[PDB]
Amino acid sequence: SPLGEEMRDRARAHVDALRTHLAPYSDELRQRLAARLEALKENGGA
Repeated sequence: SPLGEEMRDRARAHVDALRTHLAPYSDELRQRLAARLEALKENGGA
């Protein structure tokens, strides 16, 4: 994938199809990701 932006367009509307599945998934995993993200930055015992 050095530069191929032809195929992306093929599957551009299919990405719409894809969201419809994971409609109810957005707000379930993120606070779980907000624990390791803690290690990276700060906030949590200096």
